[PDB]
Amino acid sequence: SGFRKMAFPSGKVEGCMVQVTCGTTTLNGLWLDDVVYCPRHVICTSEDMLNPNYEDLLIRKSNHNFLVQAGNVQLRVIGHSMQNCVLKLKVDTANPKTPKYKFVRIQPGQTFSVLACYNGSPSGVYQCAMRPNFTIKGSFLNGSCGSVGFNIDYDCVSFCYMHHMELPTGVHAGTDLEGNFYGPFVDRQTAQAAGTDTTITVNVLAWLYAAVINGDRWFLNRFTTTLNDFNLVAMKYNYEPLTQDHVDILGPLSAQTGIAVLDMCASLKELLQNGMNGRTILGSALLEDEFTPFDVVRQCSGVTFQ
Repeated sequence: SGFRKMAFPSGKVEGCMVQVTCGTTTLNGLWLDDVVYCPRHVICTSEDMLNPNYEDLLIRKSNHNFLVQAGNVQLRVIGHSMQNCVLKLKVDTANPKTPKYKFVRIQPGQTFSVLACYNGSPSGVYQCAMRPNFTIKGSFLNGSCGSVGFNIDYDCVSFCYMHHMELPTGVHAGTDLEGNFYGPFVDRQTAQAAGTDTTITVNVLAWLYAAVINGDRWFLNRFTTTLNDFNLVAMKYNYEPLTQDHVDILGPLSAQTGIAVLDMCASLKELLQNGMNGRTILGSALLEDEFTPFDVVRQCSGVTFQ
């Protein structure tokens, strides 16, 4: 028993991280088959970032202007193209450590593992949610761009995120592996607004279910409620509206605990209107929304990968 914020094992993605240098700009790339993927602002000087014309900046760059390094070994670049905000560098050598992989664009409120990397080398792994406002709350120092987000299913790595930037508020923005930003963000050094950071209601309920499973059920009250009455309270607390799709998704957690989804909603409502009175839930003093129902299930059934 016990319940923890848990990353996927990182081995399969470790084997894919390289360093990419163009001029005197360095960041991380992802090497899959005979293609290296990296943030296109590898071609920018600090001065360029204020108002870049990526198409014009790219014209001045040839294959040999891109230095891709995998350990002590230099990869030969035989082709380059921009796809949205990512650069694709074709190399003469397929990555021999290429795992089975997919590129997936995730939904607001889904979770993924980040392998934070510096100079093509892994520093650490942590679990993030794509926030409703399409930011993530990561740990990213200078050089961390091109670090990727992923999920694993048995032997298949689903890549969903590449890190491109920090907003003046110190949350994080980036792209899928087709180079499309999550949210309205652009790869330019101008002032950008995230929008209201709403809570992932379905994830909070999943996490309450996790607690009950782990004997932490002090917050269970005597009441029930209705979807519309719950949501009226949700909106007031910047909680995402709960829908029947979300109720459906919590079904297995409902089934296991014998606690109906709407009874848990009434517990949640009471927690919002009364706070925690200095108590904790799974060792937290606030409501956690970075666990999905799938996450909770996966943990409590001990799903494995290889």
